[PDB]
Amino acid sequence: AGILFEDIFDVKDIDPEGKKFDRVSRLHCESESFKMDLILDVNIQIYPVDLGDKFRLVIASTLYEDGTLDDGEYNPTDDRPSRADQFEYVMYGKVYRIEGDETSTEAATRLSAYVSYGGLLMRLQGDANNLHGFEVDSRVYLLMKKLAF
Amino acid sequence: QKRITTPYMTKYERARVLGTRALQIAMCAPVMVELEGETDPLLIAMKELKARKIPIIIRRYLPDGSYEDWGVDELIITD
Amino acid sequence: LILTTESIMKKSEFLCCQDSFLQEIKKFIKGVSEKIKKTRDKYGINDNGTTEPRVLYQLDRITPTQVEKFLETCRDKYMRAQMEPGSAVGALCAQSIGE
Repeated sequence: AGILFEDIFDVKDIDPEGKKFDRVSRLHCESESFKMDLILDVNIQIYPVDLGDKFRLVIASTLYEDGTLDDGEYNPTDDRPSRADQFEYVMYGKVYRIEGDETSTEAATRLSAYVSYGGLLMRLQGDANNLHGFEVDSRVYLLMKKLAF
Repeated sequence: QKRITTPYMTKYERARVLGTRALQIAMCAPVMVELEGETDPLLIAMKELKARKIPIIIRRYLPDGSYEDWGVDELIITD
Repeated sequence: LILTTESIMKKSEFLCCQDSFLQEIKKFIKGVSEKIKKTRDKYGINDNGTTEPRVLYQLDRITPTQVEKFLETCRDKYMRAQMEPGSAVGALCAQSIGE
C-alpha cells in the first residue's frame, strides 16, 4: 500500500473572488488531525461541491496493489481492482516548486507543496514529517470522495 | 607557430566553402562520399561538411599581410 | 561548493576567455551559496547528511554533476556570443536607426 498522503478535509470557503470561469472554481479546505491549508480546483459540472462539506482526500501512486509500477494507463481495462472504484474523483498530476513558509524568518518547520494536474493547481501546507514522500518530480494520483454524515 | 585566431568556424567562410564545393562537384569532380540517389549537388555538399570530408584549406589574411592556414576538418562546425 | 567551483574552474580549457566574465560568474555562484545557508539554518539542517526528515533536503538541492554542465554551457554560449570576424558592422549599424 503505497499511500503518500491521506486525510479528511472540510471546505471553509469556495470561490471567494467572485466568479471567472464556468466549469472550474477555487476550493479552500482545512483539517482537524493536522493543521494544513489545502487549495485545489475541481470541475463543478461533474462534481458539484457546495459550502460546508467534509470529503476525504488521498494522494498516492500505483493504483493496482499487484503491479510494482505499470507503463501505460488503459481506460476501460480492469485487470486489477484498483482504488479508483471505491472513490468518486480521480486526478493524475505532478509536483513542482517545493518551497516552504517564508513568514517565519528564523526557525520554523512548515513545508508547502504545489501540484499541477495539467492546468488545475493544488497547494498544500503542513508539517515536515507528515510529508514523507512528495519528491520534486513525481506523478501522483489524487482521489476525492464525498463523506455525508 | 601558434594560432591567434578563434577556432570556431564562421558562417561567412562556411557559406563560401559550401558554394565552392557545390560549384566544383557540378564540374564532374570526384566525390568524397557515397551519395544517395539525389540531384542538386548543393544538397550533398553539406553532407561532406557534416562528415568532415572536404579537401579545402582556408587562408585567413591579417591587416598587416600575415597568412594563416586552417583546415575545414580542424574547424569546429556548430549548429 | 565554493571549493568545487574554483577547483573545476582552474582547468586548461577555461583559461581562454576574459577574466571579467569569470568574475561576473563568481559573483553569481557566490550569491547562490548565501541563499542556501539561510534556508539551511532556517528550518535546521545538518550538512553531514543524516536527518530523518527527507523532504527538507529537496528545497534547494545543488549537486556537483549538474553544476559542471551549467558552467560548460554558459562558457560555450559566451564563445558563440562573440561577434564573428568579418561582419559588416557599419552597414549593420547604419540601418538599426532607420526603422
